[PDB]
Amino acid sequence: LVIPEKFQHILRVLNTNIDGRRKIAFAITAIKGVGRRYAHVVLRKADIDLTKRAGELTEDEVERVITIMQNPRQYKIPDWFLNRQKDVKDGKYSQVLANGLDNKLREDLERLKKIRAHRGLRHFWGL
Amino acid sequence: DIKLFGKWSTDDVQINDISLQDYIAVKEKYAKYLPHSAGRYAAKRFRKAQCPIVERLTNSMMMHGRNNGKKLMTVRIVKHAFEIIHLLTGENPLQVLVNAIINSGPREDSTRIGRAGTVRRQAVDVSPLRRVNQAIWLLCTGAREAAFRNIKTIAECLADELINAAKGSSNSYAIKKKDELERVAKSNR
Amino acid sequence: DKLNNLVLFDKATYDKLCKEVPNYKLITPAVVSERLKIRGSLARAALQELLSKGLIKLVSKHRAQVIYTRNT
Amino acid sequence: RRPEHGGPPELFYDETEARKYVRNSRMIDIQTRMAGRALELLYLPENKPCYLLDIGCGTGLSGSYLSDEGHYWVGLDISPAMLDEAVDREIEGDLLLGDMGQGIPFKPGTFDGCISISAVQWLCNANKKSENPAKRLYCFFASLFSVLVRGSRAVLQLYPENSEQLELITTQATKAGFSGGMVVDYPNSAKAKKFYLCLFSG
Amino acid sequence: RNKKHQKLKHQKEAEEEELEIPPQYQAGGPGAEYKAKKAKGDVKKKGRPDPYAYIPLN
Amino acid sequence: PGVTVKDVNQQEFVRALAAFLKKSGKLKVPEWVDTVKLAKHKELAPYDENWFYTRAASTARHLYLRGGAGVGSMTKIYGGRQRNGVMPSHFSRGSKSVARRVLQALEGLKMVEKDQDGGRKLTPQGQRDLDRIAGQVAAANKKH
Amino acid sequence: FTYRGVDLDQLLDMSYEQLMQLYSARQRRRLNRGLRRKQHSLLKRLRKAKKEAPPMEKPEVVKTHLRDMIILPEMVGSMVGVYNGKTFNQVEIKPEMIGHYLGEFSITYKPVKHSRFIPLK
Amino acid sequence: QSVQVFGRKKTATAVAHCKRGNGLIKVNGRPLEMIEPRTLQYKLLEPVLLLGKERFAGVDIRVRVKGGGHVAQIYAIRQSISKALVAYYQKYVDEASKKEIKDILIQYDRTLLVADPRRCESKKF
Amino acid sequence: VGPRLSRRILQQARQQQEELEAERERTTRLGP
RNA sequence: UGUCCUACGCCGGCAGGCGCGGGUAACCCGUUGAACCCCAUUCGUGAUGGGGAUCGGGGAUUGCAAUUAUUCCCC
Ligand SMILES: Nc1ncnc2c1ncn2[C@@H]1O[C@H](CSCC[C@H](N)C(=O)O)[C@@H](O)[C@H]1O
Repeated sequence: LVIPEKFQHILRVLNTNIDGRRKIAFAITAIKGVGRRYAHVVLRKADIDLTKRAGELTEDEVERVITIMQNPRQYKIPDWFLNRQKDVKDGKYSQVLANGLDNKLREDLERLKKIRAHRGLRHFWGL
Repeated sequence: DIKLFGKWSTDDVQINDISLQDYIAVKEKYAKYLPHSAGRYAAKRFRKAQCPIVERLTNSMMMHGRNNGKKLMTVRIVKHAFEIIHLLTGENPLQVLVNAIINSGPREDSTRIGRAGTVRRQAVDVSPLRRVNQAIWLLCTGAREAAFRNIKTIAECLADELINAAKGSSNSYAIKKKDELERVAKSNR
Repeated sequence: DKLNNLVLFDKATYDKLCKEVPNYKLITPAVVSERLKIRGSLARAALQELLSKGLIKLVSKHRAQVIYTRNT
Repeated sequence: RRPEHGGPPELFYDETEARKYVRNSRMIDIQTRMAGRALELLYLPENKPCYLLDIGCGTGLSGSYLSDEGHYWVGLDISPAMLDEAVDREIEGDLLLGDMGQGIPFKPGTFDGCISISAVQWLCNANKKSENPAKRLYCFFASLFSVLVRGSRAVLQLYPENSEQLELITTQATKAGFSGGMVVDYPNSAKAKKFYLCLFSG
Repeated sequence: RNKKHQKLKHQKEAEEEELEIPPQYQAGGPGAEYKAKKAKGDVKKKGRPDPYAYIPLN
Repeated sequence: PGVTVKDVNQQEFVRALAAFLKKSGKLKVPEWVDTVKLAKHKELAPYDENWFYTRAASTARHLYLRGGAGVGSMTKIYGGRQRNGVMPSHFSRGSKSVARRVLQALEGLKMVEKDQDGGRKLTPQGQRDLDRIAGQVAAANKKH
Repeated sequence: FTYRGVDLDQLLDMSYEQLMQLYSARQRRRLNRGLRRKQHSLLKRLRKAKKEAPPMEKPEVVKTHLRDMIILPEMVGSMVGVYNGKTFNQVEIKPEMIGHYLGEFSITYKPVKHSRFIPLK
Repeated sequence: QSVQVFGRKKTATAVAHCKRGNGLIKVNGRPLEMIEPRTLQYKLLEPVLLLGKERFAGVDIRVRVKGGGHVAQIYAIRQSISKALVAYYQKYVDEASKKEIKDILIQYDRTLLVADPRRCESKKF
Repeated sequence: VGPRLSRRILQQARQQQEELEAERERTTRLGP
């Protein structure tokens, strides 16, 4: 059809720019920490048509998608589907997306450095 | 009546070049339903001149690696290209292909010769069989290099190349290659 | 340079396609895509949309190539 | 097999070939690398902005290298399309659409150095009937010898297809007044077989 | 078989240069130490710089 | 005189049979019908969210054509080509759980029954139901 | 400090059989296959070395070749020097060293730490 | 009265049984407008489109096909069908009719009654 | 034809003839 | 080719576990239901749904032993 009057070309989701001129199942994939498969399941759990474009979602569907994103386990998303299943410091099934992934990688490498294992010393000798 | 693809008549097809009449085989003995025959057409010299020319084009679309052996893909491409040609110009695509081959064949080429350090070009004439061969090869190369990275299907670019080569316009890749080959051969008499 | 084909129809583009597409003597998603600056999915969907109104004649359909023509 | 065997250099390097040339990542890397060795092999006055002549500039790849080093230059090319895309790359040095074999049109003793990257192997093949390989090479070398400030070296990177090619080039250079030799950097190495005819004019 | 090909290709290069030389005198006026025995290639040395080949022109 | 399944276009047969099984509504759809890839060589989930109906229809058709097949035969049948990274591709079977669940759901429909010589096969209810829907498809296609 | 939401004290109280439920899959497989005589011997040796240690500073050095030893929660605070093929390297046993083998903390290899002709005539 | 012939390509072998009938033509229990590749569909109907449906109006043929690939199976199907028709009009119908049939089958496509003697080459040590 | 192809063809023809010719509890008690 | 090849049933989403059978073999895997290919859907010239490397976490399997990732699965 034609353009609606409320088409948003760029979305601001989890401090990430989302190109609205894309399919929703791949515009969500454009967020770090979300791939194609996880975006597909989070949009199917929200009961949202995948033929429908991302840039003209209303605010309610965007907020419901986000609430499923930071809360997967509350919406029957399986335990084995997540990024960090058994976190080493506090074991809980979680899904870090925007800044949590970069941070948690940083203290992962920092924990590897601080114990002077082979992997941390090798990776920080690599640069 | 035998018609290609259940639609395409071969009775009104005529060849306007007397050189290529015995080497373009589209007539009542060579009229076939499909460009797929799987015949032993290269086991003896000059045998491939009796091949239907649509089958020669189909065999020459199976190029560049990934497309080797995919003949059903190429007969699909040929069928869609023939439909696009008919729905564009309103005239039978067999005559369009025959005219494109006739206007696409180089009539005069060059040969690299040398004795020691002195490498030159000698102008020679081109046999009708090699005329047909380079015409088919340049048409396939023109279509393939034409699309390759755009929204245009291989069938649409192939149809456009046969249409513009039958017209003899300079926009075709095959016509430009024939023109530069004949220009070099004319400058190397 | 970089193509900037549109993803949903603007008003002027929709009007000019609805008054220009059913007479091209060649209707195919690629050609309407390249002459209307439309991404191929939107051009495709517009083509079965125009077929739904009976303004467009299908002559063959394939998974790789579907081709149309004018009515008369 | 070889770009040179295709035919006339201008007809070979058309708009299509020019587009593919700048799109080729290897072209960019190998040409800048060869121009680096070229500027090093020719012993240009150290810490001195030089005035070189690009005998085969093409896309201005070797030319852009000289611009970065601060050495002003003048380009020469038979391909119009390649010179168009070279000026689209906005190179600092001037350009000139001319033939090497015909002759370089500059005052005897003007250029302190000359950069030629993959362009002299095209002069050993007569693409036309009037074209004479020996004469074309000799005339070019004689013009270069004069144009080059007597003493300055003219590095000439070439890609020989046989010994006859190299033989012709060397004889037509030594008899034109060009002295020096040829530095084949990494001779055993095949991917690094780089033949540079170092030719000083004095 | 390709080894003999390459080797005497280089030999024909050398012979054609050595036969260029006498008419060059009349009408007018290479990696040997860098060869590796164990392998085909080009090995660096410490006393001499990176591999090269100088064939002077007369 | 009755038109047989083998006399009907197979893809339209599968589409109409999936529509019929969705219309009946007696299929036991598992909870994880949304969150599963159909085999390890897949990359994304199927876009057709009613994939269980189509897979059950295809399974019923296959057991009509060649009975005595078990779970492993179904994993062989819907197996495909796994692209192994920068390694050469290979052949990988389908997921066993999806085959077992479609077989048990079709068995719970009384559509499919076990046999003494092996796995599953058709019921006479299954045979005459497929014949009836094949007659419907042949009427909708051949008579038009 | 906490490990999988579990602190060190009840980690020391935590039983051997369900200690595997917080460890990783390789870890759980190894503990299912059981520690052999050498590992139990070094366990006894570490416990003995922690026994007569004076209660203000760390115990003495225990040297071993057991690179496939896993750090167990009871070892936290031991002074272990493990072999790398040539020499022994001494390491602390920190609480966050729990999931890693001993052989990771003595690297067996050293890192790799690796003029143009111009013609004058 | 009935006959049984075979046709073949590289490794695809088809066996055709020919009996009196009304014009029902079957391969593996399926019609010839149902055998999997439609792109080579006219390769299946070539004896039908040349010889006419009136000459097929009084015959039933059933073909069992095994081996090869899709294209080779189609070629075996058409070879077996043409050989079955030739055999029927040789054994139980007059000789001259078989003569014009066998003729027109030859000058259209010579492989319709003789197998192609091409197969994959072996590799030696 | 050759051995393997003819063997497959013979088996196909035999099976086809059998399935054209084609178109209970075993007798545990011997007496009628 | 096979006394490690495997049919079948159950559990798990997947690697994979449990049980019960056949095969020392044109008998069982196996009417070797292979991949390209064919049909239909989505994608639209964009280093992008092309391309997959290198990395973080978790599960499983073979072994006395997997750490410098044996291998496999998922994100
Ligand atoms: N006779 C001749 N006169 C002028 N230019 C010539 C020539 N023969 C060949 N050339 C030039 O040789 C070039 C080959 S490519 C040279 C460009 C160089 N490799 C770089 O990118 O830095 C072409 O651009 C062509 O124009």
